[PDB]
Amino acid sequence: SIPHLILELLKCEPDEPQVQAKIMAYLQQEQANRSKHEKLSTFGLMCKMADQTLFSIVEWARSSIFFRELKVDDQMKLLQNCWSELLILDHIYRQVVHGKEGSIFLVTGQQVDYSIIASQAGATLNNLMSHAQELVAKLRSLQFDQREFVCLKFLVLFSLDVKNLENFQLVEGVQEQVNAALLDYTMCNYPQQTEKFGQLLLRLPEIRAISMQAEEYLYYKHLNGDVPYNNLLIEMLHA
Amino acid sequence: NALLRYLLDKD
Ligand SMILES: C=C(c1ccccc1)[C@@]12CC[C@H](OS(N)(=O)=O)[C@@H]1CC(CCCCCC)=C2c1ccccc1
Repeated sequence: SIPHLILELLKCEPDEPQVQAKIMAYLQQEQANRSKHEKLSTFGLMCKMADQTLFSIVEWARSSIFFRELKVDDQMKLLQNCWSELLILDHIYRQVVHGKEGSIFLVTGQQVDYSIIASQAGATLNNLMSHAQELVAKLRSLQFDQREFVCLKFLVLFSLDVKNLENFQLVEGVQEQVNAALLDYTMCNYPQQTEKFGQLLLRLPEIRAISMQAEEYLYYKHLNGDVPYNNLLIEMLHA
Repeated sequence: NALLRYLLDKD
């Protein structure tokens, strides 16, 4: 059985094939417009890809239950707190569903070999990607499923760490009720896995840690002159 | 963050 609340969260999920096709198409156009001697760094491509993923994350949140009840100022503060966590969580879940050993699956539907990526990404991003991959294997061994995934999405979005909200009670309420729903869902559908609830919740500090360290790294890369300028990715970094 | 505000408000 599925708690009614989780069903409401599922209703708000975007159509993934259309999100991925849209991003794929956008990046194909940008490549086409670049000439021979305007090669774009592999890091720069990933920045553009992450940038377009952020657009879809924003529009997902905008239309989601509870979130759409908040005033825009509150909405901005929530997304400014968790944008990088949602990117990383989306990345992690994509590998859980579609990942194969030795390859990474991008939001475009592309499959890329890790040996190719690891040659280019540098030590810091290789370290953070390895930490993320350890969460992937952990979540795959727990049989992490879509109902649990959408719960964690909302627990990440409605964070108690966000300060200065006009309606902090809603955020507190959603956080509490999603927790109770997840606790209920795991108990009913995975009754033999006592550790599942805790293991899931324990990934959120780890995702938080990976995402915040990733933000700090990207801010460094921006200050260093490496990020393709003017886009949503840069705006989220500075705010 | 004008851009984020715009994405949340645009019709
Ligand atoms: C925060 C990210 C980021 C990386 C580089 C530049 C800018 C941002 C991500 C998070 C998930 C996005 O994947 S995407 N584009 O949506 O398919 C990004 C792509 C990705 C894995 C491949 C990176 C290879 C670089 C040559 C990211 C990532 C970063 C750290 C830990 C786990 C995943």
